[PDB]
Amino acid sequence: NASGSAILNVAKSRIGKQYMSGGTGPDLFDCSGLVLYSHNQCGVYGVPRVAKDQARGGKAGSGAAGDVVYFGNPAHHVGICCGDGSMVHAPRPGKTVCILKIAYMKESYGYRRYY
Repeated sequence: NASGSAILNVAKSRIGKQYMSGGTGPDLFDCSGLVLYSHNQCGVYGVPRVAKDQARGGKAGSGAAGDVVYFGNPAHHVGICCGDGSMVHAPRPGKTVCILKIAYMKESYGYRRYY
């Protein structure tokens, strides 16, 4: 899906940006801030701010490019799906935005879709 790929492309563009608690871009990000930025930049409105809410909003996803992957219920971490088993995410303070295999989180996960 083209909107999904667009959200992914915006997330990828942020690879290398520093983590900051409270960051939603363009230069500094937390996990949910990267999700929010990536959607807003593509005109995909309606996305909430914090991870636990992003995990509950929208519709069920499949893990396709641009879906939101969330970790936990209630969720404490999120990323943007690449569509291949990996995600773009802002990991934690002291890391930069990067791609990680979703399996490497070693915890429960699901998918939402906002586009």
